[PDB]
Amino acid sequence: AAWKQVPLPTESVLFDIDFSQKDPNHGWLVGTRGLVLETRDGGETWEPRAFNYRFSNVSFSGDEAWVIGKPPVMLRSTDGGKNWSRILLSPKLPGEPLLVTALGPNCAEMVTSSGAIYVTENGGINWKALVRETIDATLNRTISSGITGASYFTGSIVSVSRDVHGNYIAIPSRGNFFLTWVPGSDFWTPHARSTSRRISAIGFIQNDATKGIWETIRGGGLGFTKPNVNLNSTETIAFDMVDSKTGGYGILDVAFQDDRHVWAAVGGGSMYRSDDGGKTWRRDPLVSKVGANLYKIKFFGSQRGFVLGADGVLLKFHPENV
Repeated sequence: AAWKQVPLPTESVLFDIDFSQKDPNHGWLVGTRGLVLETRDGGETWEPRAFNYRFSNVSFSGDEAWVIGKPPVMLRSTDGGKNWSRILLSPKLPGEPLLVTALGPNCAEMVTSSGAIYVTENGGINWKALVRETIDATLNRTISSGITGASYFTGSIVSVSRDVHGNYIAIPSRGNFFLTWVPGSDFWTPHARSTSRRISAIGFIQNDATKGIWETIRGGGLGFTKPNVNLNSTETIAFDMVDSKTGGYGILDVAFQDDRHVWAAVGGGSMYRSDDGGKTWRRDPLVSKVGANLYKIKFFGSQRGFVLGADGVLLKFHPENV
């Protein structure tokens, strides 16, 4: 039994979990309706805590942690969690905070619904922007069959993740294409999708763009790219499509434990598995419960893993059993 559920005292839906670098068993998890829980035994026991909003993510560097939420709210602690400090955000910052990533002492990068990317180096006081050009400024500049032919661009992005070398990947609200940003470039680079249908989710293979990109198509599609893709090249990135075997249910997130073992969360409350890269897929029947929803998978090395779901469902990864 390779996953198994950690019970908790809340009915809120879990959104993110991260662990301190100084004590790798010390970690925090965030959710809806002001949900914040603390761990010091590696995600086996949790106890509620306070600094109420929807908390989107948490991110550690050293012992410094950053949290953001909706409506726009940010907090950090440099104590592992002893004491947290509110951080005011500007109304001319476009969109609302979508992804924070802890970079080091007093350093963090924020990505907003608008696609804007900001770094602070003084613990939240100042935010210097990283991307000169807004996405719709570049979308008004593309000829590669982006949204500018099919749909009009609702100006927000979805499913944004950061690479191990600081590359970003994201998707427009309506899935018509996807977007990437590598450090130093003045704009996101838009890429045409490889499907009939539209894209639902996207990310990097074990958090490294040098191993490729995965995508989830609506109605259960799934594909991966060859390693070493130039995310600045406008020459359409080709995905190799795979038979997810999910039925009509859509994939919600994909996560690699290593090169060969892959896991996926599916709309039916199910959990799918691959042990040959992402090439052939199975549906793990002893971990899938119907009713409870599964939204997100996150590994911390190949021997720590969690799955976050609605109604306070959290599953902890058990390498004994794969």
